[PDB]
Amino acid sequence: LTEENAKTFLNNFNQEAEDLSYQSSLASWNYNTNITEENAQKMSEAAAKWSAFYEEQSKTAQSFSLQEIQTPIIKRQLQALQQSGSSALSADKNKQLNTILNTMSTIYSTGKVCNECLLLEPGLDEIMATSTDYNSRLWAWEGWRAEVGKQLRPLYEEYVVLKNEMARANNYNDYGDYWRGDYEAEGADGYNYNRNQLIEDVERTFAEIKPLYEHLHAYVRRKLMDTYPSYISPTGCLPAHLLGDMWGRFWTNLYPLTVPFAQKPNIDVTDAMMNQGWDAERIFQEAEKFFVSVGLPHMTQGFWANSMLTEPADGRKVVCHPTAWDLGHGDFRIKMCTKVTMDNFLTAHHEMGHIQYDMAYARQPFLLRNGANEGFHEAVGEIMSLSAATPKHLKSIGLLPSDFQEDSETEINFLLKQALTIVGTLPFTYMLEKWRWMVFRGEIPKEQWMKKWWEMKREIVGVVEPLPHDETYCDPASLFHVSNDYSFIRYYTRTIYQFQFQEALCQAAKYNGSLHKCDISNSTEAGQKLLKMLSLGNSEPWTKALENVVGARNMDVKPLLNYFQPLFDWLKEQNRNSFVGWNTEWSPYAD
Amino acid sequence: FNATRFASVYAWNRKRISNCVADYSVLYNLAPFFTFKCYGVSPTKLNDLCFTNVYADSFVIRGDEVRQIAPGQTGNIADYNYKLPDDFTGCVIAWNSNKLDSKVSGNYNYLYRLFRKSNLKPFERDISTEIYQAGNKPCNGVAGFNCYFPLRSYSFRPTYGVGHQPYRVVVLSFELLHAPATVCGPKKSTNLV
Ligand SMILES: *[C@@H]1O[C@H](CO)[C@@H](O)[C@H](O)[C@H]1NC(C)=O
Ligand SMILES: *[C@@H]1O[C@H](CO)[C@@H](O)[C@H](O)[C@H]1NC(C)=O
Ligand SMILES: [Zn+2]
Repeated sequence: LTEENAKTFLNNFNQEAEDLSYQSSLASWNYNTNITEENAQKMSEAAAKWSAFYEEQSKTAQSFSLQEIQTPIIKRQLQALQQSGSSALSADKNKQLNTILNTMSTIYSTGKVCNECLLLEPGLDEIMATSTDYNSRLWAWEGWRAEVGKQLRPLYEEYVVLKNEMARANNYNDYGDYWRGDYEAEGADGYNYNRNQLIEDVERTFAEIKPLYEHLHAYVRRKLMDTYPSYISPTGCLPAHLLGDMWGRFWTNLYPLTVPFAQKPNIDVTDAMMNQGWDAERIFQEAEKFFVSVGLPHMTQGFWANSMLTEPADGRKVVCHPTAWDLGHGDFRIKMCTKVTMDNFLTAHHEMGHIQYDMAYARQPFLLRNGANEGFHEAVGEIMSLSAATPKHLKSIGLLPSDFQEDSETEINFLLKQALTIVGTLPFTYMLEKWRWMVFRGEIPKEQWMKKWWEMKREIVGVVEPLPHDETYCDPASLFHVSNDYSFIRYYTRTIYQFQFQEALCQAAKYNGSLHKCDISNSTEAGQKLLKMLSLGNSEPWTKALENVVGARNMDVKPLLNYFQPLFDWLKEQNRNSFVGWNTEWSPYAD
Repeated sequence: FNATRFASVYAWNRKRISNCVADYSVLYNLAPFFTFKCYGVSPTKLNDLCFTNVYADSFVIRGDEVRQIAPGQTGNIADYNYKLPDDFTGCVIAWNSNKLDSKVSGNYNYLYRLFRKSNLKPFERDISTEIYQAGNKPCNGVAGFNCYFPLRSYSFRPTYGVGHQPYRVVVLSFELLHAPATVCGPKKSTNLV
């Protein structure tokens, strides 16, 4: 049979895929280091050659049988290779699918709505976040919605129709079920995991996430009445433009408005990174010394030679996008606009997690050079910045003396923003995910699109619109991840994954203190607990991955409440004279 | 050491070092020398040992494949490309070779296989290029279902990491068969009184 015959096809595929993927990634990195036509001419042809080679290798793999293979080590690899997608239909479909995606991307990039008027990124949030005027955001919400809604609705409906048509070619129910198929697990009777039952798990997690968010959303409503008396409902919802963002997923600027105690700020290390002689190079040295202290290998010699840490002023076109690029072949490098600020310190500790993750699964072939799912990729970066955010770590670095007096209110106002920047987007994510799960399969027709959208926005998130919108608009398609092909289920799972991994690393180190301030400094036990987790990568599914992390093979909402323990009781003791709930009848436009 | 072209992992050539005096125990020419592990013979006793036949096994492997060249281990190179016997008499010498073999256009000059019908023989030379007939499907020069080409090339790059870099390994394995030795060591202690 083809028991050992499939061992040759995949090893022949990956042998040249490792070569061509690096040829494409090097051109991409060179285009990112300087945006010129000569670099783009080399990047486009490399990307086209790689996309053509992938299809030339996947066109002949469909003839091989899958159910007769016995060794699961290659069954996990072969199921990931047959995911071609647009290879089943003709080229006329792929041409008209891309010629509208490029058109809508160019339209969304050139969004100019006036009647002090700027582009998309220029002056976007600087008016939404910094400006506190009601009339300044009244137009900034309505015009921003109406300039991209009615001009994209006829283009997005045909796109959704094409996405549904693409499901019949690969034997799928809808396009939303295709992104759920990445959380796939096969094996014994206890290792299988269905891709359609994820809605139930998300609902079970949200049913316990809601009691944590109820008091957090009720407390921020009482204090906002000192600025918007005739705009904040007493026992209803809040406006969408009063959330510091056009969508309400990043409540970063709302911290000065919702500060628990304004008599003392949070920790500050920006001034100490200037008078002590700190540069961009010594920060990475201490970060790597903290990473190796748990039992991790050292870095590549070329990581200090080829990585662009300091920003050169010799004529290079800098994009300034902090992201750990995995170029392949074991190459580890970082393209980041590094400075001595704390914002650049958080992302510098975040990218080192991705670097040490990619260093783990470098032994397996290119096909298995990925995570077990879409939630394990960018979840290891946040636990390191969480462990480094403790005041004891900063005191052990050498900036502040050992006589620092850490108070409880400091931890309270730290956890407040740490929750508002992490768990504040969970209802916004769940609402849009349930909306996409309902409208892609065919549960909600096009005749009740916006009505159901607003009903779900009022019920799940608890946000009321200031003016009535009909069903002729296309508001939900105005997001960056909704317009183009971008999955969003990963951000809802990573928030649980990080708090699970942090607690699993803190329990194994025998730390009987606070969980939200637990540190893995000088802990050789958690290092071997994390190496066997990150070493499997895509070879083992998430079921076998979580069993060596915490032991359980299911989503746990217990860490979500066990992390913010001083915050839940604080909000409970501060809401003794407040109404907990929501109203779906109150609206600012109810004249 | 100063060769402009090396062979592959399976098509490596063999040269006999004889009829000349060798300078052993002093061979560090490059800086790193990550691998200088010898088996059975001490590193400081190479000069006072005479030899008659010494073969040089020069092959280019990855970084994670350097540890696989050891008696008693199993991997991807120690079973289908090159493997040392259990009672191996020699030394393994490797260094960093990512400087003079750096080309981003593509490295399709070196070849290596990964499949065979059985295990390797100690000091085996394989240059055949037949189709891998594994199952019960006859192959008559077909590329695809149940028939493939076992020979494939490398993907070396100047930024190949730290544990996967191309390690050009030269095995200094000697043969001793109670033969008249001709390769003598450095003998320089002249002081006349
Ligand atoms: C990218 O563009 C720069 C500027 O012309 C050029 O020096 C460099 O060689 C280019 N890189 C590649 C890979 O073509
Ligand atoms: C590891 O070393 C000591 C342990 O006594 C302490 O400073 C801290 O836990 C760690 N140091 C740093 C710099 O992380
Ligand atoms: Zn995360």
